[PDB]
Amino acid sequence: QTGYLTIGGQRYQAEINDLENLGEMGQVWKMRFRKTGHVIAVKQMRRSGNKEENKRILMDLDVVLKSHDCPYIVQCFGTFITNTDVFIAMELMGTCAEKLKKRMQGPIPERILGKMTVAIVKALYYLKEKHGVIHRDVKPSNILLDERGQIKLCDFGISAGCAAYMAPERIDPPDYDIRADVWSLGISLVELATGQFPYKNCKTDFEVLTKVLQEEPPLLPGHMGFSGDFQSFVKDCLTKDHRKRPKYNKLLEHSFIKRYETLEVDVASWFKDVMAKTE
Ligand SMILES: *CCC(=O)Nc1cc(C(=O)NCc2cn([C@@H]3CCCC[C@H]3OC)nn2)cc(-c2[nH]nc3ccccc23)c1
Repeated sequence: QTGYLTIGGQRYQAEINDLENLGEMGQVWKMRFRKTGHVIAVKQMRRSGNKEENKRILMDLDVVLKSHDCPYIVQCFGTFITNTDVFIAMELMGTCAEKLKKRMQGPIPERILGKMTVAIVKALYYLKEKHGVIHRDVKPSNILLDERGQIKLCDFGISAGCAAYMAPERIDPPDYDIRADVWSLGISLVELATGQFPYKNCKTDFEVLTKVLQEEPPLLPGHMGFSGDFQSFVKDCLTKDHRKRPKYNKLLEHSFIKRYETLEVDVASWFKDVMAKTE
């Protein structure tokens, strides 16, 4: 089913000419539907593009299309197949978690990372159970937010990943990366909660790999007033031995995860305030 946009619950029989280009962002464009007025995200894939690049653009689209019942993954409205290109209509979000770290110029409050952690873990657990896919590249770049308070995962073309957020067993595998995304989430949490990257002063990709193995996991400092439930979640995610790393089924029952499921925090109001101070 191509040539149909499904924003909300309305199916629109439209073409690529019914979308106005509003400029490059993030080849993903910010485009505007002229028939209705919606502003959406359109990823353009050139047929004459790279085979390795395009093969990733169809892998994430394959699982994004089958992740329609997951509210923690960016949803694809439709697709436009012309004789030259392929246009993937993704929903429009505010920005990513990596860009939020630069706009903040400092740490992100724990209450925001709580709803973020609940959203990301459910996304990975949904991928491991419903479709049996692992992300293999979890980092702040793939954590999107919007002015409505929603937090979702973003395209996983490799479902090796980024060498900085690598898990210890994905570097020295004893012979399996079933729970290696748990470590990647932990490294991303320490980076956003402190503002600094945990493995600092590393000029080569091999240096972080040594510090991941040769040095104790980088935990959260105690003089920043972080919650006890939040510090134990980072310690469990950053367990060095892969065999003692908790599964996703045990993470959903953690005291920190269940704390921010029932608690309703205003991510929408906090997101509009930080993005207001632009450069
Ligand atoms: C980490 C890199 C990244 O996430 N880049 C990225 C940037 C944007 C972006 O800059 N969007 C700008 C934008 C924001 N708005 C809102 C909502 C519509 C009305 C105007 C604003 O509200 C006042 N409009 N444009 C966006 C994305 C992004 N968004 N959805 C994506 C899906 C898949 C990939 C990237 C997406 C990413």
